[PDB]
Amino acid sequence: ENRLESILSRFDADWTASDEARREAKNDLFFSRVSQWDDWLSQYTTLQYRGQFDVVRPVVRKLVSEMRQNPIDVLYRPKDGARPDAADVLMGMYRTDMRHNTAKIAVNIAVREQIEAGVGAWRLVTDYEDQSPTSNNQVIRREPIHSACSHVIWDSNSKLMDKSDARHCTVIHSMSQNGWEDFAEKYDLDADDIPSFQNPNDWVFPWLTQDTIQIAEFYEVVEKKETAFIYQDPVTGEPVSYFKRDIKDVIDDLADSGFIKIAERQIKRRRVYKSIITCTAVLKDKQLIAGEHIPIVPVFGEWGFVEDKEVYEGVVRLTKDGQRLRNMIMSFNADIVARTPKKKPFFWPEQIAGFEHMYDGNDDYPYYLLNRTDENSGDLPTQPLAYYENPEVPQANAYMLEAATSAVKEVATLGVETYVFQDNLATAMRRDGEIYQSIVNDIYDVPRNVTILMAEVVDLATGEKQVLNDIRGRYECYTDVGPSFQSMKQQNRAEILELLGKTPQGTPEYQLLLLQYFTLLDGKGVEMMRDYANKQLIQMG
Amino acid sequence: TLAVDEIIETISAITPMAQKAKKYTPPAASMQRSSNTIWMPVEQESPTQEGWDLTDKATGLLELNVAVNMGEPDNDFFQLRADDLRDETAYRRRIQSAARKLANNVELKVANMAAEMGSLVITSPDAIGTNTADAWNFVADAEEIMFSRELNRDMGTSYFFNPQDYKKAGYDLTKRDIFGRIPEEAYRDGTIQRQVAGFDDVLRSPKLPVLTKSTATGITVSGAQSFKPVAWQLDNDGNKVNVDNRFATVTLSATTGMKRGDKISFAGVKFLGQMAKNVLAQDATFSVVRVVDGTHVEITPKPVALDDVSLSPEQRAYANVNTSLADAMAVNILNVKDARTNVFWADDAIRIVSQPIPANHELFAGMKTTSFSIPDVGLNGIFATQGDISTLSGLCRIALWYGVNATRPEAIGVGLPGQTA
Repeated sequence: ENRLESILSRFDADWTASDEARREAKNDLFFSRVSQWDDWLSQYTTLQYRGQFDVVRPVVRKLVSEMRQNPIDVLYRPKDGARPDAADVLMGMYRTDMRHNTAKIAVNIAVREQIEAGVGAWRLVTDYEDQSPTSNNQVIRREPIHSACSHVIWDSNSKLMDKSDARHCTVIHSMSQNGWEDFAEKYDLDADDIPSFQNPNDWVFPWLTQDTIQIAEFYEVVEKKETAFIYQDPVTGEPVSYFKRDIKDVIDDLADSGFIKIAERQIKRRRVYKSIITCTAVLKDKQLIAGEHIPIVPVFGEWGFVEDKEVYEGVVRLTKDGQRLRNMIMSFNADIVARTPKKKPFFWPEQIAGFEHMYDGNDDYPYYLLNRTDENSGDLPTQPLAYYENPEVPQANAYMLEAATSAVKEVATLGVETYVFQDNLATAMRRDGEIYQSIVNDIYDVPRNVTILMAEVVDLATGEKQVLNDIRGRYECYTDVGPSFQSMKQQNRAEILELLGKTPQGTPEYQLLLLQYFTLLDGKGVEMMRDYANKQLIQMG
Repeated sequence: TLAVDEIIETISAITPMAQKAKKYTPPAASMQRSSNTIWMPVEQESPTQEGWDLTDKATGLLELNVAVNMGEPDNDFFQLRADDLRDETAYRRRIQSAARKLANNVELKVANMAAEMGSLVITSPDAIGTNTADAWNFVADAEEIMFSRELNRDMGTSYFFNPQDYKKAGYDLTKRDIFGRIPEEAYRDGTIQRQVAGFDDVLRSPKLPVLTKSTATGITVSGAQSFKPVAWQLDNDGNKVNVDNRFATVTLSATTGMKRGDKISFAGVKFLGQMAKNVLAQDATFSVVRVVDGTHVEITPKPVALDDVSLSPEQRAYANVNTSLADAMAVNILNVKDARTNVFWADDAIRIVSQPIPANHELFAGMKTTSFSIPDVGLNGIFATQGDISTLSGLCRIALWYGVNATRPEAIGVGLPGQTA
């Protein structure tokens, strides 16, 4: 019955369900980032030679560079039957608050983890900004998740690559002592009560230890029918707003402004609640957060289910055996080169007694002298001089090093090209667009376009807080994948250039060239050129 | 042989006492050149005189103090070797179990210090399962003895049961022939209530000690003695050195059978009201903290007498007992049977003074040292590793430095049921 008990039951079920895949992914990360000698006893006792001759890393680097040269980002397009510019405001907001360095860094981190381990992720959080807000004194930012394979535990009963059907998800935060102090200060926790949680990392292969602090955030989704109010907009049309969104703040301020309630309908929607949890207690219970979806976006490589067991893979899992074999063979051969007697003659001491300074290595004599006689045996027995055999790399070592390297090269071919990985990243970006649209409709001031201008219908309560009013005509645009532009001006420039590429040299070519000059940056010369283009475009009507 | 490395967990320990006890971390350089001790003043008490003519009768000022120090580090020094393969996963298992055992040790010494420096003693002549609602009676007796003495309980109060008596209290609740909300909770879960008889935090602790009976008997105060509230005194060189206020050394006829933790009471002396100095009807209880010599002991409530004529008025302002010792008073021993303890305290009485071990310095090269946060208890130690190629081995050491201090022993108590015969 305990809320803590239910949260821990769900978390433990998911943690035990995702055990093999997390271990393999952590193995891939450690193999491809720290070292390929995944061992502790041999390299800490009876120290031998352990080289590291990589053949997999250049492959990983090439894949990362290929996925870096082709950026992908959300692109909102109007729905069918909606106004042709229904996605302009949403696209502008998205390009405003996703142009920052943190968004690009989060996407790059997720992509690299997708290539190496098999899964990555990022998060979409909301903050309050006064200096440069995207809207409503609020900003939406994208934050990275490092080692998502072990730090993000998903609902076990999800069979979708983008995890849209996850009813809950737990994210484990490991932070320094100062990080914990700042986390508690920001979240109104008790900084003196040091928290604990199931440690995600493993820090095996000692690497000293991991002085950290673990807490968890548990997001859950509740889909239910809740009350909505149908009003009569004093300007025009009938707007629909949710009862919970205006429950107390402006439930009478709408009537004061002039809205008259017409009907009351019950509409089914999703809500997301975050809980800060530790292994023994709950800290924040069900803090409602903006949006209809869990704000965590996962990115996958080769993903599937074998027998109700999720399996994901990158490019490193199948090269490990061959790479380890190549490293071992090269270490053995290096041992052979070092600890081996080299080619020198075999003598009896009586053969060179008294002539030892000739064979030391100097070149001061024209020949080598040998003894001929023994007083008891008469003469030195005849036998051709023997020399210690030269060191040799065995045919086994040579053949197997070549075969191991060839096998690694054969298996480290992602595709023929990273098309499938970029398509999985496109799926992740479509989920990102959906989540961002929901959070925008929740916290941002979205104006409506009327064909009679953009109208913002808002009001402020008695506590000086402004309550945003979003009508139910919100999902007017869907999500596609497009090039990553830093601003709507850049997007329009790209569109104009693309159209000009296919337009032949008629009159629309002149039209589009003048448009390109209109939508350019400003200096002095480019200023005069853009002013001339404006004059021409205005004068031709 | 086939083998799997899933651990079969066998221990689940819990730390309420060291979680509730506040952690104090004074500045390290000051402790280093002050010998790891620091003094705190004690809330001031004023004397009062009524009359019109008060010539020459002006008092002085007296403000007492107590000292908090630390002990010696507790370690997990274990050597690393080759041995077998699973040594390297038993390595991480050993680190985790070491941190867990260190937390347990902090708890054990917190509970033992509370149970051995707790001045207030609430005895019962029978067990807790005998009469109805007598677990509530026991908790209420604790609360009432804290209330009558006018002790400070602003930051909170706590009452820890041992599991046997907790189960007996729950049994008392569930045998009630009526189910409301408290009996239903005590039935479905074992919990009696989170707050009982006034205390705002009632728990159970599995690490509470057992206070063995003291065979001492026929012991009387030897010589009339008077103990005076002082703030400092001169050493042989004339330097004024500070005096800790929670300790009095008394001379008895013979200290045969007593030991640190014994609860005694002098025949005739009664508690006071501290602030109002009204005589209570409850006998004053003391706890011995050290047996020095064969005829002396150290008891933690310093018995400042109200009727002591040799005290200055400002010193009498600190009186907590109505009568001094009288060379013949019997020394009754309160603990007469072996019994597991229930322990209550005002939440600010026990603290844990913590200091760092700067082994991360440059002066320690060759060894690798990190900080080591312990969960449960809010403490920090160091984890140090040193590899020795000479035997081609290595050493690992987890060191935690702290000290448990009872600043107000008069606020810590103990509950002893079944003290018959």
